[PDB]
Amino acid sequence: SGIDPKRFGKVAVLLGGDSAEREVSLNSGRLVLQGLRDAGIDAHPFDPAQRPLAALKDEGFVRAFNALHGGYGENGQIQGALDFYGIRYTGSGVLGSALGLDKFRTKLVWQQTGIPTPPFETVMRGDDYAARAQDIVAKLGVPLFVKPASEGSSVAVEKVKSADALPAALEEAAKHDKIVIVEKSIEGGGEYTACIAADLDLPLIRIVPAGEFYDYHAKYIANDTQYLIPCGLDAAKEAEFKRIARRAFDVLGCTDWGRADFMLDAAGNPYFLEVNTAPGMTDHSLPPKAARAVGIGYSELVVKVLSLTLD
Ligand SMILES: Nc1ncnc2c1ncn2[C@@H]1O[C@H](COP(=O)(O)O)[C@@H](O)[C@H]1O
Ligand SMILES: [Mg+2]
Repeated sequence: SGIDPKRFGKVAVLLGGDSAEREVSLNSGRLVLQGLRDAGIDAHPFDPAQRPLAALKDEGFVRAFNALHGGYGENGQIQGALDFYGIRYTGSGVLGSALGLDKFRTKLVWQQTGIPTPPFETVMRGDDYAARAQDIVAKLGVPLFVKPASEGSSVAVEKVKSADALPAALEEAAKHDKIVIVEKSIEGGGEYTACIAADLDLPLIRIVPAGEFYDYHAKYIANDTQYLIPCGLDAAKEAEFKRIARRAFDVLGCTDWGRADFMLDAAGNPYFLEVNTAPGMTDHSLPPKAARAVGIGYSELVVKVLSLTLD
C-alpha cells in the first residue's frame, strides 16, 4: 500500500463550517486538500456552511476527509448526515463522535471498562451547591477541576484550590451546563497525549504548559507551551500508555483517528481526561508532528487516514 489513488474516487475535504473553530478548520482543510492532491487523489474543498450538503451525493463524491472542528463537525451531526447521504468519512461515527464530546458519559464508560480516569463527582443545576461542595471535598480533597460534562458550555475549566471556593465554582458552572464534572486534580507528574492514526506507531507527546495547567492561554495565546517528543517516559511505560490509549478510544466507539489525553500522577499512574475525535491538521498541529517523528510525512499521514474509509 501502495494504494492506487484512483481507488479513492472523488473526495471532498470538509472545511470551514459555522463553528467558533472555523479558522483552524480552514487552515487544516487547505493543508489536507494539498496533502491529498500531492498524492494524486481527486480531492476538492467542500465547505458545508456555503454549499448545500446534498451536493456531496448529487455531485458524486464517494468519501470525505473531515477537517471540521467544533459544533456539527465534531459532535455526530454531520457524521449522521453523511451516513444518511451514503458518503464515507474519516474519523468516528455518530456514537463515537457524540460520546467523545460528553465527558460525563465517557468517564462512566471508562470506569466500567477499567480505563483509568480521575475520580469524580457530579453536580446538577438546582443542587445545594454548598452542601455538594462539602461532600465532594470530603471525598476527593483539593485541588479539584470543575468542568462541563457535556458539549458545548461557555464556562472554561476551573482549578479550585480551596474548599471555600468550591460552591461559587459549582454554581457558575451549573449556570451553563445542566451537568458539572468535579475531578480530583492529578498532581505530581506530567501531561501527555497519544495520537492515533490507523495502526501507525506514533509516539506520545508530553505537553508542558508554562502556567498552572493546559488552559486557553497555554493552548492559544502563550508562545512557550512545549510539545515534547521524546515524551521522557521509559520505553515500557510509553508502550503501555499507548495501548491503554487505544483501548480508551475503542471502548467509546471511536475509530482510530484522534488523540487520547491523559495525566500522570507522582507515582506514574495514568488518568485519561478525554478523547479528541477531530484533531488539528495545521502545520503546527500534533498529529503531523507525531507522524514526522516516525518518518511519516504530512501527505502520507492524510492518505493513511483516508485509506481507512476504503473497504
Ligand atoms: N483532573 C485533572 N487533573 C489535572 N489536570 C487537569 C484535570 N482536568 C483537566 N486538567 C487540566 O486542564 C486541562 C483542560 O481540561 P480539559 O479540557 O477537561 O481536559 C487539561 O488539559 C489539563 O491541563
Ligand atoms: Mg475542540
